[PDB]
Amino acid sequence: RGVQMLLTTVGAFAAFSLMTIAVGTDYWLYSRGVCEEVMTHSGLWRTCCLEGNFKGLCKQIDHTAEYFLRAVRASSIFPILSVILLFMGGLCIAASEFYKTRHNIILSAGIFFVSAGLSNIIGIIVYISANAGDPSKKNSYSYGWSFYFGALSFIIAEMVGVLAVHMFIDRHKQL
Amino acid sequence: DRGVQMLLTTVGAFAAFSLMTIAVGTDYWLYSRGVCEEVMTHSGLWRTCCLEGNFKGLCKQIDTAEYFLRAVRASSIFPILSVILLFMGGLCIAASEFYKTRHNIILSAGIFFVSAGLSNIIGIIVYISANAGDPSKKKNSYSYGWSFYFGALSFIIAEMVGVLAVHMFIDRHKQL
Amino acid sequence: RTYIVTTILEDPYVMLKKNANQFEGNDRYEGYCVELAAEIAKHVGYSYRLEIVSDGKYGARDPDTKAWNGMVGELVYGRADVAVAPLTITLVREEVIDFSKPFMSLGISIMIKKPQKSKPGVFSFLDPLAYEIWMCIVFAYIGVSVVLFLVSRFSRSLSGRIVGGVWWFFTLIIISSYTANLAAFLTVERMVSPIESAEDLAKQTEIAYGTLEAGSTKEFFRRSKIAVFEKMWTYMKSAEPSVFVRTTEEGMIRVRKSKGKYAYLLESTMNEYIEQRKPCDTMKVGGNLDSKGYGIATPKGSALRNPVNLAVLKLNEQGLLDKLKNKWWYDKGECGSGGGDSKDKTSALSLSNVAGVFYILIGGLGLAMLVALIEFCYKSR
Amino acid sequence: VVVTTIMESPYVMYKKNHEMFEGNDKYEGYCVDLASEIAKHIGIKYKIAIVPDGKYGARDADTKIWNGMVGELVYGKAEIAIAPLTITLVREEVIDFSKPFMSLGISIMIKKPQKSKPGVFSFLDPLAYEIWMCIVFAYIGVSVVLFLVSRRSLSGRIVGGVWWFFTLIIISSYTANLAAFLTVERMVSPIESAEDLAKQTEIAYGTLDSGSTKEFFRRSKIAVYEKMWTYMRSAEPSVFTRTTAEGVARVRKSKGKFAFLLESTMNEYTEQRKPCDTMKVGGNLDSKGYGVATPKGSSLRTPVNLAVLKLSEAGVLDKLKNKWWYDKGECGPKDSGSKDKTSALSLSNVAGVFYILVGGLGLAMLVALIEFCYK
Amino acid sequence: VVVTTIMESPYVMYKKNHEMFEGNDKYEGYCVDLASEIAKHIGIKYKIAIVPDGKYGARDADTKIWNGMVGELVYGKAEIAIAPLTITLVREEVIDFSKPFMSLGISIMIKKPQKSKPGVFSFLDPLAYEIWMCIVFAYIGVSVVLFLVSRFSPRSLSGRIVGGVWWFFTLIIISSYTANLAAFLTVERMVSPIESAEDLAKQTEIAYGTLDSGSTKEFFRRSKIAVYEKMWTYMRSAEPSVFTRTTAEGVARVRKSKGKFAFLLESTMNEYTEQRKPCDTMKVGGNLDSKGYGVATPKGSSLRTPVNLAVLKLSEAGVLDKLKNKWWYDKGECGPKDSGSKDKTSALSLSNVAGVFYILVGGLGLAMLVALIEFCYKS
Amino acid sequence: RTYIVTTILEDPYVMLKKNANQFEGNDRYEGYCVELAAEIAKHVGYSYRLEIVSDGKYGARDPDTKAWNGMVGELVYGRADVAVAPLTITLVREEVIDFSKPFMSLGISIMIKKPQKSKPGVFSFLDPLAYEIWMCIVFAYIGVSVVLFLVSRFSLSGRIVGGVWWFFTLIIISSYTANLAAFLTVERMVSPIESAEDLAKQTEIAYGTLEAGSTKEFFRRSKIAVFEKMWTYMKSAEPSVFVRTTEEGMIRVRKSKGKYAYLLESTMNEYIEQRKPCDTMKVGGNLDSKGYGIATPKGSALRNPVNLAVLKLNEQGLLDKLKNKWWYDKGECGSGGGDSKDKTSALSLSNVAGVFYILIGGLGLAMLVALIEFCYKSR
Ligand SMILES: O=c1[nH]c2cc(C(F)(F)F)c(N3CCOCC3)cc2n(CP(=O)(O)O)c1=O
Ligand SMILES: O=c1[nH]c2cc(C(F)(F)F)c(N3CCOCC3)cc2n(CP(=O)(O)O)c1=O
Ligand SMILES: O=c1[nH]c2cc(C(F)(F)F)c(N3CCOCC3)cc2n(CP(=O)(O)O)c1=O
Ligand SMILES: O=c1[nH]c2cc(C(F)(F)F)c(N3CCOCC3)cc2n(CP(=O)(O)O)c1=O
Repeated sequence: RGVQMLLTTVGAFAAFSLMTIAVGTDYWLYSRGVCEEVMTHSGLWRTCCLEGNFKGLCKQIDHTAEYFLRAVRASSIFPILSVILLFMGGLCIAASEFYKTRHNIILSAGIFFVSAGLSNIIGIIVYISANAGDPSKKNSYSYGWSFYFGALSFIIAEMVGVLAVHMFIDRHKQL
Repeated sequence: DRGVQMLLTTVGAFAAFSLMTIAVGTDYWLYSRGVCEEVMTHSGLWRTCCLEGNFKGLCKQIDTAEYFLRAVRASSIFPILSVILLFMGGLCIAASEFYKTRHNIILSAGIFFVSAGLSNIIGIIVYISANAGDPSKKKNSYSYGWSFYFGALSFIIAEMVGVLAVHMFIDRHKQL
Repeated sequence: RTYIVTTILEDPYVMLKKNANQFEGNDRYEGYCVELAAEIAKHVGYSYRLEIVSDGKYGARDPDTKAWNGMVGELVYGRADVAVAPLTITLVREEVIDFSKPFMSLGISIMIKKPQKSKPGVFSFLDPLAYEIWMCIVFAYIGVSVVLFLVSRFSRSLSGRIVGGVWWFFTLIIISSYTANLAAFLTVERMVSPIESAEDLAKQTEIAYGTLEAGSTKEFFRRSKIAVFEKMWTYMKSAEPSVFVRTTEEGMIRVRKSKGKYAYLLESTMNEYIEQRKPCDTMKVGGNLDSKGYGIATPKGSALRNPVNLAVLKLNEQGLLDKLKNKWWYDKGECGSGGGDSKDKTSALSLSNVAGVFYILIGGLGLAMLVALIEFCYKSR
Repeated sequence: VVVTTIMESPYVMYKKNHEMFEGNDKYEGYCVDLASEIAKHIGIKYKIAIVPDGKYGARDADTKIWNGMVGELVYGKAEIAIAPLTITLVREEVIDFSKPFMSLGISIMIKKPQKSKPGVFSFLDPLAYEIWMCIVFAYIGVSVVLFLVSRRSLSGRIVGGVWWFFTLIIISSYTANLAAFLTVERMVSPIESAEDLAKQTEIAYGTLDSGSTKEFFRRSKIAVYEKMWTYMRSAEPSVFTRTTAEGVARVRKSKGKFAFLLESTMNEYTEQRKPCDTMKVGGNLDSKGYGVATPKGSSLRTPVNLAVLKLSEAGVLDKLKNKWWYDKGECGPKDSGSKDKTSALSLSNVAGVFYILVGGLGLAMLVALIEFCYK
Repeated sequence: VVVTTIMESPYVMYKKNHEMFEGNDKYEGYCVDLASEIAKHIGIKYKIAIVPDGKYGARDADTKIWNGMVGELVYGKAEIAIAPLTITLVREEVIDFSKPFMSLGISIMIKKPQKSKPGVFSFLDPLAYEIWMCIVFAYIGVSVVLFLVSRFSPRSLSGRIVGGVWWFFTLIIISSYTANLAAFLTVERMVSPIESAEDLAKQTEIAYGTLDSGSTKEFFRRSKIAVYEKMWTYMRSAEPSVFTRTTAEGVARVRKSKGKFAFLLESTMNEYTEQRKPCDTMKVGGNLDSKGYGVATPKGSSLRTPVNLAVLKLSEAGVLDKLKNKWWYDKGECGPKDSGSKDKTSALSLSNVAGVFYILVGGLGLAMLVALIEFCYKS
Repeated sequence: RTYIVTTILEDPYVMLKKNANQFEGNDRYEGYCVELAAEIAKHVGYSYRLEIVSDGKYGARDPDTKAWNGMVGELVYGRADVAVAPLTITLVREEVIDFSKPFMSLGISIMIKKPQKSKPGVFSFLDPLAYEIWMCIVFAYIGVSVVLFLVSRFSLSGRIVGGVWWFFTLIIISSYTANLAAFLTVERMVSPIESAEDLAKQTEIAYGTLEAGSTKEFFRRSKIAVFEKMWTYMKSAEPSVFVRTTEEGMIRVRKSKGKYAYLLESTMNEYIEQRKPCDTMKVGGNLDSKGYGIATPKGSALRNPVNLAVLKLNEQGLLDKLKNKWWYDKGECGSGGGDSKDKTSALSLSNVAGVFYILIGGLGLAMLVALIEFCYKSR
């Protein structure tokens, strides 16, 4: 009953916090690039060097069908729509837990959660395609658990979505 | 369509007997070219004999996981099993046509029909595996004789009389 | 005064005109060298009357008799000043007379018979599993069908499950075999490469090759010291079949008879002409083995040695030599008018070899719709 | 006797031990070895000299003075020209040339053809488009005949069996083709492989500012070089290169880039240099030659002509070219091809199916929403 | 100067049939050209003797009369003899010998097999052996766990998980099998069941026979190493008459049949038969012994030192290996096509696919027997 | 009277005794050469005293500015009787002194490091793909599962989802099968190095020898076409010989991880095959034919008995027995003293073990969640 409501509410709140720490620091990928195989930590909009003679010197970064994919990778509209969709879903579940008289808002919020998972999977697959589509000529493919808690956000969003669907079924049976 | 189906089943059994006699009486089992020099010879299990050449008239036959297959190919138990099971099925259907009061005989006859299909299909597969194993060389080979076609016709007529006999066995037991 | 030029007609230089004797003689001559001679006569100005060679030969050194023959033999023994007919350059030719410039660059070419691609129809569909086992799986399918029908009607059951499992195992094993075999055919047909250069021809053994005895190619190969050409000559020495041929035409018709494995290694111009011939039965690959050249022939101390040098250099610089080569080697050719007729090289399974499954698919749906109509009209009765 | 020689990369090198000796045996390569060979063939005392002009010799046609090796020969300062020089009509009435010993012509070289890395076309590489929308046609035919027979039976079993067998043959052919493609990894030469195949393509082509190439391209009547000239003139002004170093720096940057249209000498020299990445020759165009020069009134002209002709016919310059052009190389992979590691498939070769599946799921949930809305 | 050689050797031959370059320079081969090469160094007069005796050279105890080339040498009719002499003791106390120009050693002979066409073993050849009943054990485990799950609490999540993991299992096992079978069919590697002389003694499945009488038979009977004692004890129990009378009979017998009747012979004759018209031979390498072929002179003289220095200086110089290589590898056309030919596609015949056909047909047969039995007995 | 013999301290022939000083005199060294000397002294009959050469080098007969070294110089100087030692037969040594017989055949071997690849477990399961590919396949499984669940609970969207999932797993299975087949048939078509023409054809593994010596003289005076090509390839010397002595080259080859090769004598290779740790093997045959010998004076009475005794011992086979026991009994290896690895291709439960492990793990997870379901039924 209300225990699952509390569970999905705290799951959504943890999803928002995990989302903002995902779209916060730029600790996404570790590569042996050049500030020589020097180790730098790369994110989305900025990349700096954690060791070497250029300590403290941080620089900005960027980037028919291939043009569309690289434009999507550079603009990163997929995470923007994902986080906007997640925030709208959170506002909808806040309204649902505030306004008990509304019926279709639970099904709507489940739809927003499933589409948030959809946005997450398309964003992660376009990110791997973008950063592996340039092989050029060892340990260049290293991960700093960023995609690991991205996967955690994905699975918790899927869990709260299926819980919302199940409780829509329950509340329609109770009607 | 009941009496005409009886007629179809007994005609199919008689045709199966005729094809079995033709197969066991076949001399042109396969069109294999060779020496009696490579010239066309009519390979026969009982008498492998030639049609073209200066030696026409006198002729002689062909002969753990490999000994058994060679032994059962040389002994040729497959035609014996085929004719025995076909004769058993034909006698069963003839007795069923003679006396109708028994109903297990036609199910039994279907059993001999499907086991005769079993026997002649395993005979076909063992014969093809036996005569296809010649890796010593022969640019042109295969070109199989009509005996394989007659055996296939016997197999298909046996399976169709078997399914028809089983189906109307279940029927005639149902309205009984 | 007038001047005469000695030319030899083999191909395609001093070919006679279509009207033959209906013309006035000298004015009936079309080809490469005669047009070049007319042009270089127009550049400086002299009579370009055509003469007839005596024996039809090109000329060779005969120190035993100290004699001469061919165009060079006619030119050395007076009554000749310009030899327009192209000829190879040896040491004795430069020793007895002098050449000005080579008007073209050419050499020994290595050739191969052109393969033909003929994708079959439904035959390629049952190709990768022989002939008899398609029959075997057809009666295996009807056998598993009759067993399933009898166990369904005669009786979820345990006996049905084992039959279904062994049928499933059968399907997966035989289709794994078909996939492995088809991958084998595709890979084997794919890693092979056409012959090229001379060293790849040297490692190859079953392809075989040979050249004529009465030619400069055999002398070049015998006197060569290149290790690759040393291997060429050492294999050519151990020749059990009748590899050698006397003339070009017999060797070429013998090649066209076999057309599976041979190489003759003849001069570049003749190979190009055969490439532009209606048989269309060969492909040219690789480059020139040597750096032989042609040239014009003049006697010593003649007044037509420097003007012909400037004339041939003017033709070389202006590109009119390339114009004549294109006109008389590609425009007049009846074969290979569009040289780039097959250059996409799309190496993939197209519709020309996999259409057998589509044909049996259409046939199976045809039989399915006829038996459905038979069932429908049986119901309607 | 004294001979001039210009400093060039295929022909003469400064020795690593510069202090070994100043004079005769101070340089190595093709040109000095050819000079030594012809000196041994004829018999003469020869030295080594370097022209102080730095040019190859071209008539300025305004002050009427000849420079370079031809100018040194004309102005009574040299008699032998072992340095290679192309034969030209203008440089024939002022200097006499020998018979050419090297054949060269205008050639094509292209950048290194690497493996393709597409996003969608990688899935499209096996089979072809025609087979695939024929699969679509077969699928819609199966759907419509199933809907026809719908309105346990023999027909259903037959259609299911033939559909299963059909998709079975499709998966097997697809798997065999893809396995062959991964096993062979055979590279395909680009479109720029012939003169015309270079003509209709969209790849930008570049050349030097002035030289033999520009002189040949000033006048043309072939109606294909006219098309090439119109393509060059209508392109960007970056086509012209002041120095070949800037051109090679441009062509090593992009896959298409500005491809050169030059003679084969630098092509065959750079196919086996220290950066073994480009080793492409394509076809051959035009015809040129390289020969030695001799001023008029000199009796050694005939001797050197016979010497170079004999050396070319019995064969010693081909040996020198093979030893110092192919055998002398930083890498051995150009002469004989090698293999490479197959490595992992990554995702860029299989990224096509992922997008199709996720878009299919998305469109499924949209059409489910539309079905809810309309009902 | 008279020099002699044997004619019944694969080193000399008659040019054409008759009247082909008649004279001293009539025969061609390794031996005559080597003799000419060593004659051109010191400057001796080359000639031909080729006197036959029916034997290569021996010393009977009761006759005490030497025969062959050594018999000609001891009594005296020539001063230089180049012939394939295996230098041993009893010929060494009579006349001297020079440094051998080539190695020797007994090498085993086996006919090279072409391909294998087994039955059930062809089916079981790819993947492995223990994997098959590993899958059948796994299948039994999945079946029993599914039945106990259904009986305990009758799909849900557990059914979905077990179905998915079984689907993953079947896809991965078929992918591995297809990959292995494709790798087998695209290219093949040949290793042969024979590898070494120790493995030859260990296998005890192929018949071995050296010769009726000769150097090989004498070495086998007078051997001392324990593995050769095992080989000799195997030779004692020789039922199918493996005592080959002649070397031609042995190679003719081993050419027809490859499953048994292996031949024992020296490396020279084995390598000569490697390049002969049937073109079907195989050797594993390794020489059991170490002899050589050398020239001999009657006692000691000035020609002894000259021929010894001549043959030695030819041994360090690259000319004897030149002659050996060019002769043996250019009159034999089989070895020109080195390694193998990739133009052998063929197709999957019945013999290597019929095993699963037998399994299917037996499975359906025993299935309908057990079905009829259980329906007749349970009711 | 007494006789003196000389021997050089060498690893395969002479043992430096650990007890040493407590057993002095004739029993100071043990090994092949001194046992040969003892056997031939027992055969001929005399007293032999061991000696050590002053320079400790093999020496040569090069016509330098006098001062000849080695056993040949020590014997031509007159202060020697016999010299049994490992010595290479050459014309400059033969010019003043003769040798008895070649008792051992020497060839040129090629150094190849031992190819050992331990098969991994679960890592080899994920080998013919990428880690992000497996992340994406599990993500797509979760996605298709949740779409199927929502379309089942909402209620042909379910049919089209099933169809696109079938198409997706169709492509995934086909791609994985193709990749695994490609990897396995690439691993199958590898070519091990045999003889010299394979080395000249591969042009990928660096090969070199000592700067001077018999091998360098053979390479400098090479005339075999493939050996001439190899000599011209090594004449570029882009990585050079990169060697100083035998052990330095051995260390370099071992540390090169199979990317470097060395051409040393077959005797040294056979000795280092078992004494060293098992990381190199002998492949192919002898690149040249050469032998050994025992130095004897040209005009002494000890010239014929030494030849007779050494040839008798060679024919008897006790020399072969002694060599075999000394080179196999005291060997720190198991390549020849034990069974080798049989090449049977196929698999041996190496890469498919990890997928079996995840199979059992998935069945375990399924049965535990079914246990959770049954305990939830208990309630
Ligand atoms: O000056 C010479 N010019 C030659 C020109 C050609 C041709 F190609 F036809 F133009 C040929 N053909 C080569 C191919 O087979 C037919 C004859 C031979 C020539 N030869 C004799 P080769 O070069 O000794 O055979 C000369 O001597
Ligand atoms: O006979 C001639 N032979 C030439 C040979 C070469 C080279 F390929 F390097 F060997 C060159 N290079 C062109 C590119 O820049 C470096 C020099 C120029 C030559 N030129 C002058 P062009 O008029 O500029 O061709 C001649 O006249
Ligand atoms: O002097 C001799 N030189 C020999 C040379 C050879 C060989 F070179 F191999 F041809 C052989 N082969 C032995 C194997 O069968 C073929 C002949 C025998 C020789 N024998 C007789 P053995 O006593 O049987 O060695 C001699 O006496
Ligand atoms: O007479 C000679 N006998 C030799 C005997 C041997 C060996 F048997 F191996 F001990 C060797 N080894 C070569 C490999 O490294 C270790 C020394 C060298 C010898 N050398 C000098 P080479 O000219 O370098 O062969 C001679 O001169």
